[PDB]
Amino acid sequence: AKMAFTLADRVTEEMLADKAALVVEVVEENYHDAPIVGIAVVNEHGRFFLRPETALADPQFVAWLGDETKKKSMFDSKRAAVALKWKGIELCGVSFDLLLAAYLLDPAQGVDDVAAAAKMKQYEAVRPDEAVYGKGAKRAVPDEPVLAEHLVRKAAAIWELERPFLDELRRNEQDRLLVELEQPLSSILAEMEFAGVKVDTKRLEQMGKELAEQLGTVEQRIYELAGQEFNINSPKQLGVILFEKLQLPVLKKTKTGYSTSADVLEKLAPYHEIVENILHYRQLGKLQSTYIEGLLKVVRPDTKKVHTIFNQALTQTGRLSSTEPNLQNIPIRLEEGRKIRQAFVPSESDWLIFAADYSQIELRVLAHIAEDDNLMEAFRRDLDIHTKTAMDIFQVSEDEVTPNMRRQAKAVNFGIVYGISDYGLAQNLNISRKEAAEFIERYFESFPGVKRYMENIVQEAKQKGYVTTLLHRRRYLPDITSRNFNVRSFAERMAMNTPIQGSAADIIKKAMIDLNARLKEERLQAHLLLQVHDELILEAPKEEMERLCRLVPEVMEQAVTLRVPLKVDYHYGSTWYDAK
DNA sequence: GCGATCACGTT
DNA sequence: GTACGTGATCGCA
Ligand SMILES: OC[C@H]1O[C@@](CO)(O[C@H]2O[C@H](CO)[C@@H](O)[C@H](O)[C@H]2O)[C@@H](O)[C@@H]1O
Ligand SMILES: OC[C@H]1O[C@@](CO)(O[C@H]2O[C@H](CO)[C@@H](O)[C@H](O)[C@H]2O)[C@@H](O)[C@@H]1O
Ligand SMILES: [Mg+2]
Repeated sequence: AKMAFTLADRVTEEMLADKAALVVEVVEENYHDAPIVGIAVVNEHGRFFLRPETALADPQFVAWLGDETKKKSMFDSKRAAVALKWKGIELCGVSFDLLLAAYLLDPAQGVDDVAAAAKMKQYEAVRPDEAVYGKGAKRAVPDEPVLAEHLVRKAAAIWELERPFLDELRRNEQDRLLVELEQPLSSILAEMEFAGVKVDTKRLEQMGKELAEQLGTVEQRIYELAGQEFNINSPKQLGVILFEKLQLPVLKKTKTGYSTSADVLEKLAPYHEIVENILHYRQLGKLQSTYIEGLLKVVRPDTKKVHTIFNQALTQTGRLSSTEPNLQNIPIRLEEGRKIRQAFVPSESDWLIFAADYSQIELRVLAHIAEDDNLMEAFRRDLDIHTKTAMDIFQVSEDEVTPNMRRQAKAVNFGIVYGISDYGLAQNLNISRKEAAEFIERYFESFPGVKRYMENIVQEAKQKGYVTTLLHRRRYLPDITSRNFNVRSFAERMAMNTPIQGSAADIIKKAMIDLNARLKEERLQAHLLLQVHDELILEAPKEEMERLCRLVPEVMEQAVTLRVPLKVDYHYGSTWYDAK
C-alpha cells in the first residue's frame, strides 16, 4: 500500500525541523562529482520529496544542511557528504548512520542498502536499491513517481529504525563505538576522499613505456624457449606449454587444471629457463596492467588526482578497504614495483609527503591481550621480536641466530597472528607438517600466555557465539560449532585473529580522529591523504615537517594505552616513494 | 554483457 | 593460515 508524502516544488519551514531522516540520493556507485538524483526528508511534520535542483539552490535548505544543530539520520552519510562537497555544499549534524550501525551490529550481513539493514529488524516496507535501479547495463534512475516513493520509503525506514538499532548497540556496549569512533571517522574519510592524491601522470606514462618495452623482450624470450607462441596470460595455455610440451613436473594442481602460481613456478625454475622468464613476465605484466594502465584510467584529467572511496562497512574485522583505485595495495616489497610510488606526489608546490606507520602493532596488541610475560618484556625492551622468537624456539643466544632461523621465526610470528596452523605454516616454509607442528609447539613453550589466549579465545567464541576487540567491535562465528573439521577450523582461526587484527584497526581509527583534532588545534595545513591499515599518509607544507615529526608519532602512540608501548616509525619526502 | 577462475598486489 | 580489490582469460549467452 503506497506511502503518503508531499512532492514539494518549493522548500518549506517544516522541512527544516531540527530532527529528520535524510536521503540525498547518489545512484552512481562512484559518488565523486556524481549527480544527486533526489532528496527525501521525513520528520515530525511529515514526509517530503524535493527535486535536487530546487533544494540545493535554496539558501534555507543549504543552511539547514550545514547547521550542526539540525540533526540528521541517514544511510551512508559519507556518500552524501562527498557528493555534496563536490557541489560546494557542507553537510553537518549527522547523528546517526544506519549503514555504520548495521555494520557494527553484524559485519557478516553485508548490509549495502537500507532494505538489508531494515530486514534486520523485520521492517520490509522498503525495496532493495537493486530492485528499483536494476544492475549492470540495465541500471538507471526511474521516473519521478517511482524514484520519489523509493526515497521516501528509505527515509521512512531510517526514521523508524534509528531507536531499535541504537537500543541494540547500547546493549552490545557498542554505542560509543558508533558515536565516538565510526561516525566521526566517516567525516574524516570524506575529507580524505574529496581531497584526493595528486598523481604524476607523465612519470607513470614513462614507466609504462619502459615496462612495455622490456615486457616485449621477455615475451619473445618466452616464445623462443617454448618453441612456439601462446598466451602467457592464460593459465590454461601456459599449463599446456609447461606440463605437456616441456614435460615439467606437476607438483601442484588447482581444480580445473595445473597450478601456475609463483609459488609453484619458483620450484620449477631449476628445470627450465622458461620458468624464470615467465615469473619476470608475471611481475612486469602485473605492474603494467594493474598499476600503470589501471591508475591512469581513474586519474581525474583536470586535477590529475585520484579520489579513492574507502569502504568503511565491509571487512569482517573492522579494517577499511579502498577502491577505484585501491590505494592500500600499491607495491612496496619489490623495488621495481615500489617505484610506482614515485608517481604519488604532494598536491601543492613546496609540500611534502609524510608517512607514519605502527611498528608490529598486531604483535604488540597480541602481547597486550594475551598478557604474555615473555612477549611483553620483549617489546618493553624494544627487542627485534623475530630474532627473539628465533632465540626462544631454537634455544640459542642472539649471536647464534642465523638469517634462516630469523626468517622461519618471522614466518611463525605471522602465522601466530593469522591463526596458527601446522598445515599453513608447513606450506609457507615449504617444510613438513610434522616439522611445522614442532616449531609451533616450541613457540607455545616460550610464550605460554599466547597459548593460553589462543585456547581461551576459541572457547569464549563457542560460549558467547562471537569475539570482540578492544573497542567492542564484534564478529559472530557460528561455524565455531560446526562438526565439519575444516569449516570449524577456519572459524577457530578467525576467533584467534579477529581480536588482534580488529583491535589494531580500532587503534588506528582512533589515532586518525585524535590526529585531525590535533591538526586543527595547531592550525596546521597538514592533512590526511591515505590510511593503509597500520600506517597513515599525509601531505603538508615543507615548513610543517619538523612539527609533524613530533606531533604525528605522539598522537598515534597515545591513541590507546596498552601493557606494552606502541611504536611509530615515520619518514617524509617529495613523493610517497621517498617517504621512506 | 556476466560471472567463475586464475593470478597477485597490500597488511 | 588473516583481511582485502583488480585484471586477463574463458565458458555462455
Ligand atoms: O558508498 C560506499 C558504500 O556503499 C556501498 C553500498 O552498497 O557500496 C557501493 O559503493 C562502493 C564504492 O563505490 C562500491 O565498491 C560497491 O560495489 C557499491 O555497492 C557500501 O558497501 C559502502 O560502504
Ligand atoms: O582441546 C584441545 C585443543 O583443541 C582445540 C583445537 O583448536 O579445540 C578442540 O577441543 C575443544 C575441547 O577442549 C573444543 O571446544 C573445540 O571445539 C575443538 O576444536 C583447542 O582450542 C584446544 O586447546
Ligand atoms: Mg609497519
